[PDB]
Amino acid sequence: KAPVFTVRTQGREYGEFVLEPLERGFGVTLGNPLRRILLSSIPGTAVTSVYIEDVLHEFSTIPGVKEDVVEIILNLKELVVRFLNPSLQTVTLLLKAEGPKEVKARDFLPVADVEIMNPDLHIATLEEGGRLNMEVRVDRGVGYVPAERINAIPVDAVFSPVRRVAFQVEDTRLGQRTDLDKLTLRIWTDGSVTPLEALNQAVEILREHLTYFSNPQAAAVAAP
Amino acid sequence: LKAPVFTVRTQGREYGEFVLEPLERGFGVTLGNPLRRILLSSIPGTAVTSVYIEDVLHEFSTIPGVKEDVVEIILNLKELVVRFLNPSLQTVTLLLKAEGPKEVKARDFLPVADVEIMNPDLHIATLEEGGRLNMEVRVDRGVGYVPAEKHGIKDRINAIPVDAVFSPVRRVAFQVEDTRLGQRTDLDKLTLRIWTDGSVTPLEALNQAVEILREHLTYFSNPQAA
Amino acid sequence: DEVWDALEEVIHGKVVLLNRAPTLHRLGIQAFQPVLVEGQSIQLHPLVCEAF
Amino acid sequence: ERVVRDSLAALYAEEDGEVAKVDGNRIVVRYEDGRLVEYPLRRFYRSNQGTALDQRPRVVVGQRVRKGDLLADGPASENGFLALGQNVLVAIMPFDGY
Amino acid sequence: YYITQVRKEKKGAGLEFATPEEALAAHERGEVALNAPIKVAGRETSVGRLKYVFANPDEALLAVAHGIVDLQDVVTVRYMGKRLETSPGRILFARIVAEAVEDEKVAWELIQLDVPQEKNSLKDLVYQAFLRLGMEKTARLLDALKYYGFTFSTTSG
Amino acid sequence: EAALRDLDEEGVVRIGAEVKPGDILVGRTSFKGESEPTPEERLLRSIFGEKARDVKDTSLRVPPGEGGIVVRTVRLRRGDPGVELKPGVREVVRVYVAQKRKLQVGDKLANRHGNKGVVAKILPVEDMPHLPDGTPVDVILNPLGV
Amino acid sequence: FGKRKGEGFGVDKREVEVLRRAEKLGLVTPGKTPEEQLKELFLQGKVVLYDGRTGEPIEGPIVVGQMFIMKLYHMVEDKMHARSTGPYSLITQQPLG
Amino acid sequence: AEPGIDKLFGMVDSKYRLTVVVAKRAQQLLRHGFKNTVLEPEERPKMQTLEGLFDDPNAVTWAMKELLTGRLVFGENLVPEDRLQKEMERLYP
Repeated sequence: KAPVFTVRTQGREYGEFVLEPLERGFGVTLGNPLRRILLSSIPGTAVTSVYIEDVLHEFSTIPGVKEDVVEIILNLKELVVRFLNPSLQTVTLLLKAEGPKEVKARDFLPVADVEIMNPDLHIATLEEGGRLNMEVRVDRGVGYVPAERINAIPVDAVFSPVRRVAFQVEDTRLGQRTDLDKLTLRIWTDGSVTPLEALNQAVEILREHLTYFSNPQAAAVAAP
Repeated sequence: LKAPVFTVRTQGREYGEFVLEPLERGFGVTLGNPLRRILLSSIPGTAVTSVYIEDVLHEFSTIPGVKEDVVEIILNLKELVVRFLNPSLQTVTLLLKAEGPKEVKARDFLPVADVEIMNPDLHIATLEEGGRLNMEVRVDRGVGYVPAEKHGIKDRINAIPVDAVFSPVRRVAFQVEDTRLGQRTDLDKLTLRIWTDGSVTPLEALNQAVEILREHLTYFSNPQAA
Repeated sequence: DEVWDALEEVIHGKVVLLNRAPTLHRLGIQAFQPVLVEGQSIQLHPLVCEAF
Repeated sequence: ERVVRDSLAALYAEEDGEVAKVDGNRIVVRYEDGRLVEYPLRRFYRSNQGTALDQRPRVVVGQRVRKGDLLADGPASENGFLALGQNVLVAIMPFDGY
Repeated sequence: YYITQVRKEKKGAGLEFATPEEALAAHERGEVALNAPIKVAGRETSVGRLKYVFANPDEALLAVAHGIVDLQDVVTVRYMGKRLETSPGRILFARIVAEAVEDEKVAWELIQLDVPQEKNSLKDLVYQAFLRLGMEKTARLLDALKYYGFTFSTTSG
Repeated sequence: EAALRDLDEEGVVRIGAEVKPGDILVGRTSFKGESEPTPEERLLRSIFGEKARDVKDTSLRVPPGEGGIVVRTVRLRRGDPGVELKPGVREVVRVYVAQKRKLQVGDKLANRHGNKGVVAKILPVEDMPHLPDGTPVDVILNPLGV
Repeated sequence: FGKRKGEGFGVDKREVEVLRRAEKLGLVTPGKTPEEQLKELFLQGKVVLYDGRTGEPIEGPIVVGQMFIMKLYHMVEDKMHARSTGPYSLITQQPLG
Repeated sequence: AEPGIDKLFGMVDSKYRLTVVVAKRAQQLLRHGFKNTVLEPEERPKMQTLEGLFDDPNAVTWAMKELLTGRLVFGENLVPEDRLQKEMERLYP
């Protein structure tokens, strides 16, 4: 009696996936590993560094720019970048615009096979006389990497395109058995990778990792 | 470019240690735990499903010349581990005839083809002079814990249904230790330690557990509209 | 095993009263909709334990 | 120990001796005086409250008993010590509101 | 309570500094504890308050998931156009109430974010939820608080 | 005969039989309503070929929620040696049934220090908290009780 | 913990995490080896427990040990009752057992 | 719980009014076998069976769900009783 797997989706940002019925205990058995994978192992892009021309360090402030360096960094951590080319590793985007104009993420100079999923993302509000010149470093990686040239500032990088994963395993009954399992799995992503895609990738990572048990190399058992 | 080394250490059919390293940080748990779950629960096996004893009408009786009460007897047979060599064999009824001042063990069961008792020195009953013990012990294949109260139609009228714990797996532990590619100090060395009853090999158990997990991961393949 | 599927239909939408003695104030009797369960015990929500 | 002793739920060795016969329903012993005595065991007996009062023999055939030694455990006694329950592995923690 | 409560570490010993980077250095050397009262530049601020800045609540939570920091440790988080000094656990509780009542702003009005949640504060939250929002919504909030409370109380240790 | 299969000649149930609620422990018949059948019943008895009889079924069955494996039986009659009972009663039967109760949800456990409680959940061994050597704990006690 | 080393095993990364939180809580003296820290915890009667569902450790140590527990004559089997209809009293005409 | 209970409370000057109304309406739906419902087929309260979605057997759930739509009219002395009964029996036998 193979279980049904149901999918409910709103946009590319969010989805619910329900697997029922499962045998007793299996809701968690599937639920936990997938979640662990979904939060870390799923590949994506993140800003790992930022350099400002007039800024000596993260805690400084920029004349003619309302928001401090740290706030701008916070606006950079929400930047969603997609690499269309599988060979691409590191890409450096440049933004020079100093005008008294509202600045969005759309203003970054376009690069081949690099797509901005959120062009309307706000960075800073510049006024008359204000000047902003920046080079941001975008890299490919997995999970969350803390910040830990010369004036280039290290940035906490969120690689995981999956923003949040939460699962609930609830009791269910098929005929006689009242102890069966219903596994509900909710996934919030940034739109770079659809929830369904992230789920599939996680499952695949797990399977491939189960393949590693295939080729035994013996060793002796120790005794005192 | 690095595929994790899978190492195996084994002592007899009862216990084994199974290593996989290096793994990505956190994967020692990610792989380790759900296997342990499936091992302790879903691995098929064999256990005594029934007991007949001549001139014994029910579990609460007491046999003349025998020290043990029928309840202690079935409590003992609960500990009997039986290994089926032929995968097509779902049931065996062992026979044990005995008398005289004898201390009966599992070895005393009349031998059956492709059916091996992994603990023949297991104590069953202590008989004295005048004591006579004639048993038919039905052993079946199964999975998990099936209580006696769930029994169907029994073989005989004096048949005593016995609680059946099928899982061959006695214990599963796992250790996750830090390991190095030498640049990366944070990697995961996973080690699954498995004790079983001898009916099934720790490697066999581990393998079919991994298979259960894979076959479950399969279930995510065919979505439905909601 | 078809009967329980019918009982599930009987109690659908219905509620039962649970009461614990002594009934000191009115909340010592409350109405819940029953969820059929295996076992001989009544399962009670933790939050209502205080009132009861 | 002394609780089970004085409650006389269990059988003890009346005199130094050796045990001839042992099974579920009886224990027969011979003492130094050559006294042959058969102690019948009460088995699966319904008490007022419905609990089963059941004597389980702790001694095998051809064993040396000393006066004060336990022949058969009474109900709820393990080796002549009061057994009112089981010893189990407890973890003291909250678990999911159960 | 266990998840909304914040840590006080005495190893910092209230040492005042000038540059935040000095404080980070001293922290990395193993001198000053992660959460300690510390005066850097103009005002008093925690070490981890400077070290970790989060653009998202679920970024902070994602970090916690990776074992970067705990829910009790105190960090800097941007929530609803406001820079907050609250711990990940209080952010979590905030989202718990918010998702439960399905009104984020009103939930932000109901909660007391700067205190560890306990009997009376939770009681007050419930009453205020009964007033400001529906009766049934309040019931849902109750069930949510039950679930998460139990959940955390299990793994709290 | 489905209902009668476990009864011996006298009507008493057989020793060692497994009886659930509703199964007859002892058969008995007693004269119904002064030998007066209701006229509406009298015709339907004839439709089915004279099921009409002097006696009705007073037999002792197994009360709901009860039952187990039959262990002992004791039958005593008037007009037999050594046996005499209260005035008016011809005979008396006793069925001693045994059941071995495993621990279940709702049963009361207690330590000697006064901590008492009922089992509200039985967890599968994989769900249990365990030591690093893999051994699972038997019981989880709430610290708030201390 | 002693035979752990004899069998070729060290301390879990999870045990490290638990020990970090434990010295944060003040149950173990900072700077000492995990080998010894766990001994300190064990001396308090607390160990490191793993949650069987998640495979992750319970944050902070947990008291475990052998406790003697009794099963009591009160039993749910004897205590459950239900009625739709049944006998009524002769005189009072109220439901009767 | 139950959907829109606060609104049902809002529809009346006393809770017990709502109770009386819902109860009586349930009696109406039962006696006439639910054909007199003011609910459209897609608005019909459904129950999940092994076979599939079927009409919810519960009359009170129905009465409440109808009342929430505001299509029902309630109050004291709307009509005389017997006339109402005969009219309802004429419309829905």
